[PDB]
Amino acid sequence: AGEILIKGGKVVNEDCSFFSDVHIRGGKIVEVGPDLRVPPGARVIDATDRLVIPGGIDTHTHMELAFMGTRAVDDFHIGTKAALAGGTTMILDFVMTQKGQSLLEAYDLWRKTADPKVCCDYSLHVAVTWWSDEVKDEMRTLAQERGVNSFKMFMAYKGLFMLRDDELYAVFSHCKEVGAIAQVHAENGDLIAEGAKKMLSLGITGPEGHELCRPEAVEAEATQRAITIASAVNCPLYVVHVMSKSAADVVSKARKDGRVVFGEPIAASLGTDGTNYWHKDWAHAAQYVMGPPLRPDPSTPGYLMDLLANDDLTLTGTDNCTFSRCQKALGKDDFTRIPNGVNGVEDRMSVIWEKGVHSGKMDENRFVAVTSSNAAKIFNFYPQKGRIAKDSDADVVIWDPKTTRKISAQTHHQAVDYNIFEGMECHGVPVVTVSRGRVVYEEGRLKVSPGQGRFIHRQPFSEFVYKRIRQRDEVGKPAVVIREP
Amino acid sequence: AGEILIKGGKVVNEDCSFFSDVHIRGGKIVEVGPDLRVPPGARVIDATDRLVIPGGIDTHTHMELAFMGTRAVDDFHIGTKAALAGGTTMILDFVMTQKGQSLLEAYDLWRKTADPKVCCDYSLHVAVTWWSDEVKDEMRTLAQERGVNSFKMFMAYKGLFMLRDDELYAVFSHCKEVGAIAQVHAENGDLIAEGAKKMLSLGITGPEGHELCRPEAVEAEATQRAITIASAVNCPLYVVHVMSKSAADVVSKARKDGRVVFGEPIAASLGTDGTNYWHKDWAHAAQYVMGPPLRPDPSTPGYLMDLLANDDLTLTGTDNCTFSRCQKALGKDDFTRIPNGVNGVEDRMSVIWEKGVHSGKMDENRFVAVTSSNAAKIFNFYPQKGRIAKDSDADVVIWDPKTTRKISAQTHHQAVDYNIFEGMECHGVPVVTVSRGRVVYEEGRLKVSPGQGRFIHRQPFSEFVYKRIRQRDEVGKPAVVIREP
Amino acid sequence: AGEILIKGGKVVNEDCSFFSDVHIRGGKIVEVGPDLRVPPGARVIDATDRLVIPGGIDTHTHMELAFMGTRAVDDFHIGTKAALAGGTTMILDFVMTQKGQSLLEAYDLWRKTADPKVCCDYSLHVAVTWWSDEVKDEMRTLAQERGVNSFKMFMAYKGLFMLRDDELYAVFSHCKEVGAIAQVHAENGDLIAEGAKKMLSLGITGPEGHELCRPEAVEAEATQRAITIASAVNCPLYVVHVMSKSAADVVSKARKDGRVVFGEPIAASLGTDGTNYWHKDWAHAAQYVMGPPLRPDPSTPGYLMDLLANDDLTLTGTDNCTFSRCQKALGKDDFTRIPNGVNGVEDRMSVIWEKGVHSGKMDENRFVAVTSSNAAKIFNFYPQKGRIAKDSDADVVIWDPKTTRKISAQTHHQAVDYNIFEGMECHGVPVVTVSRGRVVYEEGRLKVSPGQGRFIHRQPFSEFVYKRIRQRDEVGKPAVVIREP
Amino acid sequence: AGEILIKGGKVVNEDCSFFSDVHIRGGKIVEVGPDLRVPPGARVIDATDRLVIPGGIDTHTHMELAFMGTRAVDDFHIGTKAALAGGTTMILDFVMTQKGQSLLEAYDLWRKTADPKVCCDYSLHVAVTWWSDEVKDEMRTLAQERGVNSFKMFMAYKGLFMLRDDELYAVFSHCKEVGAIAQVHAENGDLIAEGAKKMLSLGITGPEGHELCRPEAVEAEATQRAITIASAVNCPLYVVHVMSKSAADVVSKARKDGRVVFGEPIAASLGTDGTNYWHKDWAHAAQYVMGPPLRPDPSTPGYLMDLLANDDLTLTGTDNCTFSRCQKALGKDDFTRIPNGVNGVEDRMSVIWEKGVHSGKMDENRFVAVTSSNAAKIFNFYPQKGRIAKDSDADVVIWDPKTTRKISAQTHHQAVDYNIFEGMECHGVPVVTVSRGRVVYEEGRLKVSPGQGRFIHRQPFSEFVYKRIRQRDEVGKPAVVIREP
Ligand SMILES: [Zn+2]
Ligand SMILES: [Zn+2]
Ligand SMILES: [Zn+2]
Ligand SMILES: [Zn+2]
Ligand SMILES: [Zn+2]
Ligand SMILES: [Zn+2]
Ligand SMILES: [Zn+2]
Ligand SMILES: [Zn+2]
Repeated sequence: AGEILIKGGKVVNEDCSFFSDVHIRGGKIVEVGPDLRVPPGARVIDATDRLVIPGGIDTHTHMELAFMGTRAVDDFHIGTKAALAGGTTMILDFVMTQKGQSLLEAYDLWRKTADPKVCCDYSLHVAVTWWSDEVKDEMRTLAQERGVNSFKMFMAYKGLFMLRDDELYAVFSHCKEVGAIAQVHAENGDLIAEGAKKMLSLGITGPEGHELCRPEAVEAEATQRAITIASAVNCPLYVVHVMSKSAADVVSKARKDGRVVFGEPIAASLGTDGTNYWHKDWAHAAQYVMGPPLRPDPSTPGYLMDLLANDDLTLTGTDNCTFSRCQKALGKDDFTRIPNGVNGVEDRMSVIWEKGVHSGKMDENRFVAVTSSNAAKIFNFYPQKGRIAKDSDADVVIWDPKTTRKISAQTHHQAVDYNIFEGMECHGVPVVTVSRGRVVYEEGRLKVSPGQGRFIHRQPFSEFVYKRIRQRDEVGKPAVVIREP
Repeated sequence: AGEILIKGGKVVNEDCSFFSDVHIRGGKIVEVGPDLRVPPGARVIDATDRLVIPGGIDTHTHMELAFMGTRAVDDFHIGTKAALAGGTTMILDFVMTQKGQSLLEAYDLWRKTADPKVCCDYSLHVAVTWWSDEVKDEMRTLAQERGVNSFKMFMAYKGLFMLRDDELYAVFSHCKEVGAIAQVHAENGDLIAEGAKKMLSLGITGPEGHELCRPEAVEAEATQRAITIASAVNCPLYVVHVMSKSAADVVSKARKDGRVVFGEPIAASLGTDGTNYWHKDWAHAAQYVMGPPLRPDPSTPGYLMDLLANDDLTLTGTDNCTFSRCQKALGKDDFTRIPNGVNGVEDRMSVIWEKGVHSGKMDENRFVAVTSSNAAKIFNFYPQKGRIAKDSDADVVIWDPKTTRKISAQTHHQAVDYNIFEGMECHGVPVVTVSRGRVVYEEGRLKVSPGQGRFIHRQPFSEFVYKRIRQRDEVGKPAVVIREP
Repeated sequence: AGEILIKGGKVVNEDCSFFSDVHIRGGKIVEVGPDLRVPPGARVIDATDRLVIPGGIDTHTHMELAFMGTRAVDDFHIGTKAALAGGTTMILDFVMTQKGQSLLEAYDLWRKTADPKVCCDYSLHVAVTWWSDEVKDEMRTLAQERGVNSFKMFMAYKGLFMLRDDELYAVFSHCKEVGAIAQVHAENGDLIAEGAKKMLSLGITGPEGHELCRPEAVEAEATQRAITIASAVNCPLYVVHVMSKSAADVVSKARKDGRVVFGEPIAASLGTDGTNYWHKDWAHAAQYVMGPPLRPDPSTPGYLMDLLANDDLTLTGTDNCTFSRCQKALGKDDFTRIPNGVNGVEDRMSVIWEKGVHSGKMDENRFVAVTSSNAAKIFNFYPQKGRIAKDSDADVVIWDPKTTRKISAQTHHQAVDYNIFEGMECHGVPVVTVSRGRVVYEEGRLKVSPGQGRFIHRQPFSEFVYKRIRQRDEVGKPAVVIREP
Repeated sequence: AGEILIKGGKVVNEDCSFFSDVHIRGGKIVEVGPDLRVPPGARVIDATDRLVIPGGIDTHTHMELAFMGTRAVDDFHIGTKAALAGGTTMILDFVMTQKGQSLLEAYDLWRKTADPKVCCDYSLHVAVTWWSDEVKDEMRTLAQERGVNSFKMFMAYKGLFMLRDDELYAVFSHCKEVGAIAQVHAENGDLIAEGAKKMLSLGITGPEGHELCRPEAVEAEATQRAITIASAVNCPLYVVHVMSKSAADVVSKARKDGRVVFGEPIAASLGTDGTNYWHKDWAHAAQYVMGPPLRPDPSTPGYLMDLLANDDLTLTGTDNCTFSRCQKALGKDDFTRIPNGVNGVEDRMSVIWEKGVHSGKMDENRFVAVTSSNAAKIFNFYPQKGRIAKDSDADVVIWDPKTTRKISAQTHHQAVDYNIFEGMECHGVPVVTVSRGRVVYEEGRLKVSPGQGRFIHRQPFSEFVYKRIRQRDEVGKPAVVIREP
């Protein structure tokens, strides 16, 4: 078995908080209630003065992705260990299928690479980077048989991943047909391409060139465009890594307007800003380069946190895609060659608690919502995860909201040799992490093996996502006016 | 006992829906799960093809209020029966304390009148219609000992209930001190007073004069003003009967801005509009007169439903305050003498389901949120009510979302002899109502006695309301700059 | 000569109004002042009780355009006569160059067709419907030698006129280089194409299908996209025929944000709405079909007038492109074959005065601004036109704001056999029209010959348009951060 | 006479710019045109490479006001000299009538003090700081006989100037009756009073306490409230010293909504921000104290400039009300005793040109609009001032837009011994100032005598202000529905 009894703490779910013990057996929470009995042999974790919360679910990772030709240094093994140490018990990673390549083969390739290495549970989104009868069939197979209800499309990366409006329309339509959610990288790829070419010709080769060639308008525009196409075919839409105030306002307006869309800010865009691209030290500046870029407006992260609190934005990931200082350096003479991506998987939970809860922007319950419950709802395994209740998976974190910890590349568990949150003092510390009913992290120490985590197979037509979509198919059909010829 | 087993239906809570039976014993839900056993003697309600939902909680009623000198015809007895027949299992009624009168005496007077008559559970808000050391003391007593954490203040009704900005400030401050929520009637009382006087001098004595003398700008202005004062003292605010698009946009903006404020649209403003004040038939027009008025912009109710779906607005009441056709007629020659108030207590649930869920604006779960769960959170008895789960009160409705019913004063259970929703065909029918663990309504028939309902005593410092408030008291203190003299 | 003295009236310019006579000689206003002398032989027009205003300038016409294969019935001859009778003294018509066809040849072809026929002054925009070194050269020639500083690009009409984002970028850049303004037809051509295909498959072949396949979101999206691309290259942008509230709000927001963009609502979208597409009578419905379509939201025209008054929108045209009832009928079985376009050239001035000035939305001076002065500023001949002052062209209208006239296809001077403003009673009547210093219209009668009007040759780099653009090229250059390697 | 010929420069009016000489005789511009003849004895000012512009009109000054009991150090004599040296040729100063004091006596008192001292033209607004039959009569006398069409009301300064909503309503109504414009100090006086009391009790006595006790929400709220009351009585409204983004957004929204309201940002709020209140040096911080306060959001001045460019805000003043470092010091121990007010009269023109025109936010023509033309329109003497044209007053400035000057209390002409724009380098220098047809400022030297300026007597019912108001009285009357009893 391994039986665990978490005693003395306060359970925090999305809807409310209450004092209770949590009894874990065989991978599951089998009971929640006051003063539970300790069965002989069960380990007691003492949660007196702690919050007992669902482990974090990182909706957005790229572990060991080969990109910009090189591969991210946090791999499935180290990345998941780092997640665990930061209070995160599941990651959802993106299968980056290449143009013309089979989606199934790319899927197979990701499972073979991750299955023997994950230390926590995980699941996969699949990128749709080209279109054809074959892609259409493979998307159906993926949604019905391979446990994947999320497909990722790119409006940027011209020549590489980009799809045009007419292909987005076709792809979005077929997502709706197989009951998947459509995820979008929302930047105008034509403007990025022209922007970068122009920055280079002006001799602006540094990281400030990366942000200047694709300011937030270029994100906001594609965000609106994606919502418009999706709304036209009644397909549910998910906007990954919202980085800017204007793009977040597009999503906030579309939702007030009843559009079925979700916005996902990330740790990076909630915890720091793009003024770093202007840093005198090239290496420092290049640490922050990712697409879309962090924004030079200092009010951005606080504004994004306010919208996250208010549910204009709904859940969080990290877009963790790390490259060491010596890999970033591939672009020392040309910012278009800096491999894009920052850290976050480990620090997301503390970063959000410090910037969101300690600051008085959201309460502990909205915190649980935006770090696990909503991910589980949208990707279709709630309340299996994202909730502390009988029958749920025992992915649980004992959380100390009153103590602080400073984030540093010197004490973090990620492979990358720097940290975009370097120096930040955060209230909220994961003191014990439980994953699949086992104590994988306690007293600063990890105790877990590569392969201990499991792939989570999901069904299509997530209810949280589809109930309005289906009712609209029923009563929102356009009608003819009846006329003599 | 009276044991009941609700079998075969689909439970709908705020967060998700799932197939399960519900076992009720002695006033409580004692078990929720698949295929429960029928203990000998328990009555089985067959919920096959039905939704099993928390009974509705009407946040806003005025049963048998003596006003405009006369009294509303739906009293505590008939009003609660009508609630039950419409799927609503609790009402929160307002103690309308007069100027200079003790709040405790008015409280006592309301309990004595309602206790022997309610057929469903209820609770009370208390209006603070004047200010002084005595009112200050009585508010504390009410919050700590009389089960009341909501106080109602008026920006309209000059000479009668109105408080000025400096008194709102003092009152709002003391609400925060005793852990109450501040509710506001948000209209500019000076503009109403001048507006009405002007409409009369122009010979516009009909109901169109009532709306024209206080168009929605006059509501939006006071709504902003109330949020500003409340935000200044860090007091949580609740805006009752939001009737207009502009006033709802004020609340939507304040919340995106992190203000602690809740907006409460009502059945009336979600189900019909103010074009009715322009009806040729005087009696018809006067049916709709209430303050603030319904709006002549036909897009209003749909817009309010969109904001309710998106959580710019958060919960619903009815402001049920009814006067028969012959009482309305007191103002046949002068609209200022029409006793203000419309129906809704009975029809709220069906009205919202038809306009909100059937239309594809919100799903069944957000429906539960906005008809019971949020009321229970804000007024501080969740999940005791507002949720189908073990240990919760057995206030449950078996709901048929596929069948329609037409609303008519000929078939409704309210005392009033007309209905502002006359003729409306609504999907969503309450087929069985259970209150306090007893079947009080089934097959169109009510089975309940005056006095069967209970007053619900609440504690102050509702967590849903106060957790952000208290964290802001801790880290939002303004700080001095340290200076040589 | 032909000398004219306009005596006794009140001159209305964009900035103010004042009593004065206007002395016209040889095509020009040669004096403006109180009580001028009548030189022997000069004709006196008595303007007592009238406004004396600059003649209207219609920024947007398609006289006798061969399209959807057929040609509009108002040709240069009749269209300009109709303009004159409605108080409009200049039109700007679009050279609809076909894909792969020389822009110069299309220009030549338009001048040859219009020069011998116009009864009032005119000028031309040229559509850029494809891209290449040749188009690039011809645009320069057009701007420097052929009197054209406005180029028109299409985001709709896939396969026919449409340009993609990367071509818009290149085209917009070169517009800025030759000092032209970029005009855009802002609708997403991919969504229109898919929308229409879908409406047809659903058997919705009527005009309601035309609007439903491209609702206002599809306009708003392309409008934002165009502003974003234009802003990226610092190119001034002009959005033709704004038809919807949401697309007008995009332009209003971009301008508050300092973007150099102008929005042009038209008579149609200021004077009627798209509820007409739902008319039982097919012929009636099809009268209103144009791209983008009129909108079924009845508050649209009033809202557009409010933004026009407030300068969120800046000037007006008509998009006059008329087809007789028997030509519309080409699409009786399929709305995609209804030749697109409505009337307006003649009625624009009265329509705007009734809906804008009589209604109290704008004053007579803003009226002059939005019917002539702004057109002259943007297209680069102010104050040569658009102002009543010494040395300006004598294109003048004597305007009666107090009398009304009803618009009817029975009394209008347009070739088309119906009128989208049929029945409208408008305050504001053009009693005398003067064009090029000659009385071409008086007492309901026209007195003018085809060819009497002149092509107006303009220079590039309009100051109204370019002064901010050029200052931004000077101080808005992105700068490198100076770094050790 | 004194004849002057300004030769060789470029005339910049509100609508366009063009090369011409300007011939001045006897106080008036008597001719504008190319290459004018120099009559024997006329002085030639060589304006080669310069802009020739209408002199600035400062809509908002308090010269030598006795306040907070002490009097401002820039008096009518020095203040107007300083204006002249900064390119400003007229000021409009406020008669600060005390509570219970006759408005006529206060008017008389201001004219007697200013008439013998002004060096440039001026006019007066009159504050209405109490209400009664007498105030009502005196307002009529002022508007019809004393040349004053602007009355100033206070929503702040409780106990001192403040009027409540019902008095604002009555006052605003009577302004509309006498054809005046209503000006408002828009802050909630109750919140200020409570805010200050609270800051003091918390030991925050420094200038940061002044801003913290009345953050921008408190301005935005009163701004909305004033617009709402004014709109209710159809009275035109003018919001003085808009200091914040949120209050400017209230005015921007009300105007898009067709409300007759004008917003007036000032030099202070366009040129610096409230972060200065947090300065370690007490004397420095207190320099910036005025009501409402400058805002600690650094994006404020740029945002206000963007709205000024876009005409969400329409014209500028300075609220010049200066107190020397040793007078400010009256509040060294309590910020409520710092005499409120900053400098600006002299620097407004250069500040706006640097921040507005050089930055590429507005062009030179919009600059003229917002520094003179709009003031003249609203207060009812355009084009007598605010325009370079025949018959206009010769108040003219020769402006060098390419040269910069640094602003410093060491080189400024104001009496006050510091400058809130200290150190700012501004493009745009007034090289020659002409007032009433005389060269009063050239080569850094002033040549003018106290009393040389004249009071400008205005008429009521300014057309720019009233034409929409009057049309709305005609067609916006509310109508009765016709009904059998
Ligand atoms: Zn991405
Ligand atoms: Zn990513
Ligand atoms: Zn009320
Ligand atoms: Zn009420
Ligand atoms: Zn077009
Ligand atoms: Zn067109
Ligand atoms: Zn003031
Ligand atoms: Zn002032």
